Amino acid sequence: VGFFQLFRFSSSTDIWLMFVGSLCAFLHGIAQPGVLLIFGTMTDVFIDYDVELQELRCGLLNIESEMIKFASYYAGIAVAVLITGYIQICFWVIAAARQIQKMRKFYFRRIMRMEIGWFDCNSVGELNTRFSDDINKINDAIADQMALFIQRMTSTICGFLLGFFRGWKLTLVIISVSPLIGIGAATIGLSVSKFTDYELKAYAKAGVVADEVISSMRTVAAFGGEKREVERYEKNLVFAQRWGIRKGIVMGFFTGFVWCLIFLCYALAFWYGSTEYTPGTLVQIFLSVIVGALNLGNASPCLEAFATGRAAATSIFETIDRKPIIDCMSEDGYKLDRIKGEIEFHNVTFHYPSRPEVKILNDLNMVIKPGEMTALVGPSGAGKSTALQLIQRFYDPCEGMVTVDGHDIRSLNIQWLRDQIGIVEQEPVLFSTTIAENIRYGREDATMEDIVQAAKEANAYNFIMDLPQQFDTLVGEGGGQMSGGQKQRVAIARALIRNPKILLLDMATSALDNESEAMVQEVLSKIQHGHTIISVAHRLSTVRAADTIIGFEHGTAVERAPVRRILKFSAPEWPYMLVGSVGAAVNGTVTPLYAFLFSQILGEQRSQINGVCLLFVAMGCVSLFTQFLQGYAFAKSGELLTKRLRKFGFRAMLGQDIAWFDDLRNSPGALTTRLATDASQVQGAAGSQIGMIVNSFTNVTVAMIIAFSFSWKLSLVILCFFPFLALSGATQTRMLTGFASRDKQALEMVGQITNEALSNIRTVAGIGKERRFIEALETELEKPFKTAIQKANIYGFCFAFAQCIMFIANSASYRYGGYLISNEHFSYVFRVISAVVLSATALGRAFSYTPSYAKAKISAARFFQLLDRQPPISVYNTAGEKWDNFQGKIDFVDCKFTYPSRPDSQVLNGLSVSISPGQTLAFVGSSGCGKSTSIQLLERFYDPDQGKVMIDGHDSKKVNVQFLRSNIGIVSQEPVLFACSIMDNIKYGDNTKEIPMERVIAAAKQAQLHDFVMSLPEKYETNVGSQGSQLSRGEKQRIAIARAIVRDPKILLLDQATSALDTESEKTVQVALDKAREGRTCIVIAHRLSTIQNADIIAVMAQGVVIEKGTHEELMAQKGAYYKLVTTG
Ligand SMILES: Nc1ncnc2c1ncn2[C@@H]1O[C@H](COP(=O)(O)OP(=O)(O)OP(=O)(O)O)[C@@H](O)[C@H]1O
Ligand SMILES: Nc1ncnc2c1ncn2[C@@H]1O[C@H](COP(=O)(O)OP(=O)(O)OP(=O)(O)O)[C@@H](O)[C@H]1O
Ligand SMILES: [Mg+2]
Ligand SMILES: [Mg+2]
Repeated sequence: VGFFQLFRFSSSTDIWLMFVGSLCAFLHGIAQPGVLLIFGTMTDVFIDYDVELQELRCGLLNIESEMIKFASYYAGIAVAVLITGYIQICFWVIAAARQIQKMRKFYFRRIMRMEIGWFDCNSVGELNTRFSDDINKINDAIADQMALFIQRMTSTICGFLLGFFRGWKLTLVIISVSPLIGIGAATIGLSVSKFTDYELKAYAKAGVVADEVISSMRTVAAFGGEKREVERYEKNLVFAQRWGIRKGIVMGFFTGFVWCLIFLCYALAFWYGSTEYTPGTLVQIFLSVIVGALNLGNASPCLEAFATGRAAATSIFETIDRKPIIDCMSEDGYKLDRIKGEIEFHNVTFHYPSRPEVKILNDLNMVIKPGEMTALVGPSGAGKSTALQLIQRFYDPCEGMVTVDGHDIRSLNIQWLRDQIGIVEQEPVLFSTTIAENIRYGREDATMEDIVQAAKEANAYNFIMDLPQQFDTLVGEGGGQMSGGQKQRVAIARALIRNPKILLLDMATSALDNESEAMVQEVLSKIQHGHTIISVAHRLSTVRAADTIIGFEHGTAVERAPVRRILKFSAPEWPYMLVGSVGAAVNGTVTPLYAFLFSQILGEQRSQINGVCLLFVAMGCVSLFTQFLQGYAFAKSGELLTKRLRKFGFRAMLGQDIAWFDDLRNSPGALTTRLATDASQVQGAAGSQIGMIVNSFTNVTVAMIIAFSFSWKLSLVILCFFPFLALSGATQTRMLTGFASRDKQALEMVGQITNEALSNIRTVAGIGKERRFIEALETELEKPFKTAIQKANIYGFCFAFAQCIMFIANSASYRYGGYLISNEHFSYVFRVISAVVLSATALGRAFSYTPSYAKAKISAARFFQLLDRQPPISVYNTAGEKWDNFQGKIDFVDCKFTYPSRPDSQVLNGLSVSISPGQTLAFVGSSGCGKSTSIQLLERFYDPDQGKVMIDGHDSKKVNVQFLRSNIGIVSQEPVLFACSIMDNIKYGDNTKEIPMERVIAAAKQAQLHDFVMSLPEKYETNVGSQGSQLSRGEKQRIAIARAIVRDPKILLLDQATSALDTESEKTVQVALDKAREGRTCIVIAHRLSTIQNADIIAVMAQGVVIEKGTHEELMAQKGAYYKLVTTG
């Protein structure tokens, strides 16, 4: 993008701030040539004073009056430089902050406004990484590097034109060589922009990997994939590291080339242009050479910033200006009144944008009557959810048209249309907030009476009146801190609160027991009179009350100490730090050495020109290598340090226990932005900042050494001032840390909000609350704005104070030197001491690196607190009992457990069941009785408070976690997947070693998956999408079963393994699962009692304790709770 398109979000006030700050930066830049002029005048008057002393009109001119005059001039320029520096830094920072805030708001608005298929083709980790890092880089490009670049540019141009205005026919060569510098700068800018593009692509890939791995923590722990994920992260880390070192190399070459050219150019100029000049003119010429070279060399980080900003803004602008095909927030359309509910299909044909080669809907024709219940039935993959989504205008038909009461869906207002549809998805998804808030997302004006009535109708009221925080308990993120049936009932309430006209049910009772199913069916039967209900069913029991049934057959419808820690951590990069330190030490020493040698050389017949030219060429020659060395070494050290930080952080994050991830302050959004941003913040201080610091320190040290080498009374007076500089630096660091302390909480919260919004676009679109999430993001973003406007003042004032106290020190030195001259050859001593102290004037800019220092401090502190934690269940711990012959005998003895997130609610009350090896147990009961909790305890995701579980006579709390986990096969209530092929998803079962193709094929065959995957254009290579969301839920359950089976585990865990695949007209998957459970210990929990018919032992669990136990015949004969559960349906 164009460099001046980065300001496309500016308003009039922003333009005013930029103009005023730029004027102040121009004055600050021209401050230094005034210093050159006064030094030249002082030299002239010094020689004019000592000529008459050499002699002995004359006697009329003294020294003290002019010395006080010079001191007053240095006081005036110091006041001016303080004012101008403060204004420039402050104003540029405000302008940048306002622009960045506006662009972030616009980016999120445009992303939310997009259509569903675009989200199918784009990963949420990509967008999160962009929103976190690329806009930050854009901000870094235009914040204050812009002002510093302007100041250095005006200082260099004025140092050049000093020779033109004062002096003549000596600056003929800078005009000759400037275009070469221009082309060099342009080419290096293009190169580093390309390298930046590659670097951000690599970091975006790494961000996607981290997001998926962190959001799939239970699965990645169950199947032991930590090593695979750390390697997967490290690959992208290595790629980005290579691009970063290339950037450092090219930049270091640019800086060294600039220095060497400049010095070589002026050496040749002094060689030939000599063929009149007072010594003061020579003095100011030599020092103008240095000011030009130094500021030109120091401008390079600004060029880095601008090119990185353009490269980063490319993709952000491309996303921001895209026009979506289907706009959920557009006004255009029609809003009819008095809808009846008749919806028809007309020869509809559809293919997903992700798989365009598959015809999923093929010439469909169905009619849905008003005020009736119509049930859709068919096998898995028959395109029922596709029609369900096409009704909502999630997509558009390729051919054909679906009408609502005789009107094309495309011709109606999308907001009004979607505000009349009540949807329950196959897997209800809740947002991390209270229960009443989650239910109220259906209708914002819903009162507490409305919420409680919706909960009562949804058969959810009792289980939330049995909670400690009734209606105010946090459901957790994604509703994870909830049971499946409870989550489903909350979703039913959220759907029914709106009182919709088109009520839509996608397996509305999948995770419900028969009693709650009966209650919900009674409510639906009461409601059925008015609204038109469309529900997909797999069982005839719910079909009993449906008026018409439509069958789907493959797309056709037929009716009926952080600093010390960092220093120790960065030990491996010691040689690069050593070489960079040596190079920057030489670079610091060369300047005062030049001042001394030049001042010596001046005080013109023989060999003086040869000496001058030889010195110039030697300095250019040395400076090229040393500047290159400094830049390259420090860039390499920073890159390696950040790579190691990211790798170790991801490893430590993966090594934590499941209760740590259940913390409400440990969300994947927060952890992802933490991992993405802490390393970058540390980089911003561990890069070339250290090289600049050591360069400046070596400069000041050498300058003071050779100042004290001549007269100690003036050098002491000069050294008297530096405590003020140290105090200013410390104060800035203190306030910066104070602000960053809460800046990081604000950043984590905005990251959590944006990830929760992006990851569940389908749910947010279904309920239609697009505005609420954008408003919440803006509200959470408004918090750091005040902090930013407050830190701008601190930064500007500290920078200005340092630069001002330097000139104060110079004026005081002039006054005291005048006193020493008048009171007590001292003119020569003062000349050389002033020369070196002026050559040592620009080293005090140690406040450019300070604003990043506090960020690095806080980030490193938090990183080490995360790194040094000891989990209660350490999966990286190699200590624990192991026995060679495993048998899979499991028994609970008086197991009790309470969730750490809900300490006032005990879930398990003395669980005690036993299983002999080779037997299966069926856990039956109501929803939320702790059935999945026992499985979590078995998988050592948690540990019982009192009581214990024994595996083959070994207490579970002393057996190795990896060893135990290798012997278990688990399927979850809501299985999850990774965004890769079906093949790799199956291969994930055994992560220790590769498994042959034959085993995968066999597992797929026994999982009833081979035919469907054979039907795909890519057989076993098709991408499944993020979380495996680009498949119907039946095939997700089937791939989960295949992945569990492929391990051949001694313990097999089945949690509602037939929830989605429920077509019971054929006895095939039942035989498949029976053969799977053959010959091994299995625990199978299922709310449908026909599939657990043949279990050896059936345990009925109520309120965390087992109340019945036996086989099917004894439990049936006892007429207990099992008889009522069976006979109720
Ligand atoms: N986003 C997507 N990208 C590609 N293919 C998809 C996507 N969503 C669904 N499909 C495919 O569409 C077909 C039917 O999906 P759909 O979810 O409508 O089936 P279904 O009859 O509702 O199944 P189930 O009974 O398992 O819920 C399947 O082949 C599935 O893989
Ligand atoms: N991570 C969690 N943190 C806190 N409470 C939880 C958590 N997971 C579940 N619960 C609660 O513990 C109780 C039992 O949960 P569990 O998931 O074990 O039930 P379940 O018997 O398997 O139910 P269902 O048949 O609905 O799946 C419920 O009240 C549920 O809301
Ligand atoms: Mg479905
Ligand atoms: Mg469960």
